[PDB]
Amino acid sequence: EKYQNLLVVIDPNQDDQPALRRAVYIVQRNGGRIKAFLPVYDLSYDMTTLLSPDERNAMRKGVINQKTAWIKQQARYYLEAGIQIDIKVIWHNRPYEAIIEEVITDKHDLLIKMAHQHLGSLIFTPLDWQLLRKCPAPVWMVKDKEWPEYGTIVVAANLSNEESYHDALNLKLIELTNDLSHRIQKDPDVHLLSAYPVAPINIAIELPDFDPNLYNNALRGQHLIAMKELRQKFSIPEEKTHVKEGLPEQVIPQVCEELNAGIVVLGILGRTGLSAAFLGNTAEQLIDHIKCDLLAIKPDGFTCPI
Amino acid sequence: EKYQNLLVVIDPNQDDQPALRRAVYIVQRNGGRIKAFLPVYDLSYDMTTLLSPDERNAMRKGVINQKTAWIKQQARYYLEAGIQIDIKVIWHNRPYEAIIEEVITDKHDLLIKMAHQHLGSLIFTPLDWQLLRKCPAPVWMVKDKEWPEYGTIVVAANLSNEESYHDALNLKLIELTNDLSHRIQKDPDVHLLSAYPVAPINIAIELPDFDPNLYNNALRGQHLIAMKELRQKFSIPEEKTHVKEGLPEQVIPQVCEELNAGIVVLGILGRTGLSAAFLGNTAEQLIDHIKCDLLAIKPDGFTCPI
Repeated sequence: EKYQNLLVVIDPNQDDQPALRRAVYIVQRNGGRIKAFLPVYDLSYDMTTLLSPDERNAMRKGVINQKTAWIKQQARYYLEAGIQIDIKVIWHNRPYEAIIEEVITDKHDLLIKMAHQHLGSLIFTPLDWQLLRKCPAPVWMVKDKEWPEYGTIVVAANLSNEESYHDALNLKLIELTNDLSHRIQKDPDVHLLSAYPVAPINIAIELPDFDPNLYNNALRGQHLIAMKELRQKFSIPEEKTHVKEGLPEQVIPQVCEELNAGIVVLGILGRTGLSAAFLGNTAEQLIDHIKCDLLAIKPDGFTCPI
Repeated sequence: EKYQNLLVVIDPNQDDQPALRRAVYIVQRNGGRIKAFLPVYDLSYDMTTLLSPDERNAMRKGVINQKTAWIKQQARYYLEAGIQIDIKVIWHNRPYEAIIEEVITDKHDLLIKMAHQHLGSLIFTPLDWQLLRKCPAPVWMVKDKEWPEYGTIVVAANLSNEESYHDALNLKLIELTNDLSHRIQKDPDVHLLSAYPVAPINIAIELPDFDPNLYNNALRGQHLIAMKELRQKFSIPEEKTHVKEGLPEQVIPQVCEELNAGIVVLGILGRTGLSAAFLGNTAEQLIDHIKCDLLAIKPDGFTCPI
């Protein structure tokens, strides 16, 4: 029994809740329970001269009353169908903090939240970015569109960076993807994808014997060796592995489209030193251009700012 | 001579630079100079086992060479027209940090950066959000669309919050808006706008004598008094002042549209305690739904994280 304790971040701006729907879909197939969570507040609570503590608390309780009932209205059919949905509305003026505290305190297995897609790329709010960067648990951004028929599951591995922690994260991504996907789908179609950029020069004026093209070939070669190792460990067929040349923030979203991905699984770090800085920059631009669901996973030993 | 030292954040993803164009427009009318700034990097620099320091530095210099020339190509016509444009391309793997350091070190008067508009609302990248939150200087997000003919300039004042620092920021917003707008436009059309939300309850179960409607009337009354004070100090006609009921993150973008705004001027804080927390949340949602240019200004004594 894994992935039993799901957290759904309710979107207060519309009735329909694609994040709740996705969580229900998961629970129907894998069992468990769902916390439908929403941090709320009201300007009146900060009007401490104009209103008394009793008056402000009356308004606070009114908001919590109303929002709790509203969530139940949306969850009605799921509930009577017998899905366990615990509705939690709390008073808090900083939603990303409230949400992450909830993840940490109740040890939630997955955080699930909807993102709009009208560009074709997913629209991420400042709250979404905070969760992506800081939430220690896997974050599943669910696009508010139908899941593609025969949609694939694409894991984006980092096969370029030389630090040993990248390999550990890659393993964690695929282990989780294989496990979770088989709990949800009868026959998951899992692909592995890496991308490497080429040298930005043709020749080095200080280095007569250097050939930048050999660097390109070596980086590709490094990917090929690492990709084979991954596919064999996780029993993925060679034809479902893809090593692609180009900037990852362009290549990965494009190839996901070409592969008819329902979702891309990506590792994101908290650390910011050395190679992590450019990696984090690349990752944000990649995410910012994705056109399918995103499942973002942190390393074991991720230190949460909160 | 104010606003002479402009910083333009170049967008590396396309040739045309609406941020540079806007800066040129300003300089033609108000004088000064422009730094066309771009932090760049390359994966190869972090490949410290595969490549030697000399090989990595060859690639680094190649990138800086190429990007510097490319910016000059885009700036060509402005330059020969006699506009002072200093091109600065530097090696840095964390663009928001590089950019803010540049603002701090050279004491730039304004930071100008383009945002796309395909929703109708401006699209903000993670970099844009970092600059909006952390840059100490005013940040002008320039939408990549034509400036509306007879477009207005709308200042959004915070007339609800009770802390004294809000009034100071409101004054700073309008003083800057009046000054800058008259340096750029022959006859700027400046409007003032505030928005207040209503009580979320009809009656208080613990407080028989309380009437929440009186709170609504009082908050409106507070806005009316403060708005009159502002318009008289800054010689803005009453018909160009607007006190509107509703959630600011909905009302302000909507009214800007109704007023045919070319730009909205908004105060944003760094502090996060007490009333600042919900204020920052409201501000982010407001910005995230704006459909015209944004000029975001911080308080005097803003403490930059960097």
